[PDB]
Amino acid sequence: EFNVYWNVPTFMCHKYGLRFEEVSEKYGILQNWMDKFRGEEIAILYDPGMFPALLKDPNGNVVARNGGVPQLGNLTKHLQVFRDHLINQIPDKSFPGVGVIDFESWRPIFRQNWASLQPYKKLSVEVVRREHPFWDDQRVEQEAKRRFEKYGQLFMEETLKAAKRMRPAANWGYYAYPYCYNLTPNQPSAQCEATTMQENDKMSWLFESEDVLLPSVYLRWNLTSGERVGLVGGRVKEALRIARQMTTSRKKVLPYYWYKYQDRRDTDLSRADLEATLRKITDLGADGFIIWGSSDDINTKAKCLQFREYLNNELGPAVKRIAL
Repeated sequence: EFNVYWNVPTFMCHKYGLRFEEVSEKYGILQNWMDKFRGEEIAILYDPGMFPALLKDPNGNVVARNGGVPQLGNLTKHLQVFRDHLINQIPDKSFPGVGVIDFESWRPIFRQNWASLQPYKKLSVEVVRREHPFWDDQRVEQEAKRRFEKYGQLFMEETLKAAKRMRPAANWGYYAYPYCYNLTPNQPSAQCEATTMQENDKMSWLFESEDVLLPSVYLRWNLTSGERVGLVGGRVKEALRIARQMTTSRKKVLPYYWYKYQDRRDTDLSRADLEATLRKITDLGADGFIIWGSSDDINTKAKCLQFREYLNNELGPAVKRIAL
């Protein structure tokens, strides 16, 4: 069984008379009734609740939403807000579709908050130093990490249990987990970075409670063709690796696929890239995939028409010939 799901925000084009009915009527992609964004097939929640995060004004001041770092946050305040969004966002109690929480503020493993997620390591260390002026470096960092990791797990595990409590027939999963960081500066080959693999085995608390693993397999233009296939492949094997060790239930691997090159959004994926990467997903044995898109790529009549053309001349057909 191999299902493809549509999570492109084409509701943005309904005002111009384009309802994308062909997504499911001709290409067999699972689509929410009436092409609504959220429905009985899929629902994505972008930053729901009041997850602790570090934001920046245009002014330039750092705002610490609900603590900034997990260890400083109000869990119960996050969960009431989360439960009230969810009620409105997915009004149907029997929703049996794929439920996706898109939470990207920080990673739950302290080591993984590199590059732009660094402020989360700094801040965590600073809180401890203010508390304990006489502690030495090593003692401080150790305790910062301990704190961030305990409460990072707590915020993630508790939100997922709330989703499951509220909508018990959905298939919940966090967008982008598990990470692999292959073809990256940290891990510059098509293989996942080795410590990430050990960290993913240590994160059984997340993968055991989710129903679906959702690795992001967006391509980059600045990669050879082999590397583009290797980008997707390494990420899906890792999900599958994790998925076959789970023990509470079957786990579905449904990778998140985008039709634009991430480093070159004006360009849609080539037909050559569509076939090789969708064949990789399918040959690896995943349960299907999810096609996503930004509302900024179809936020005008002109763009909606152009996407529609690509849908019918490239993406749809590829999806129908390979995957279905």
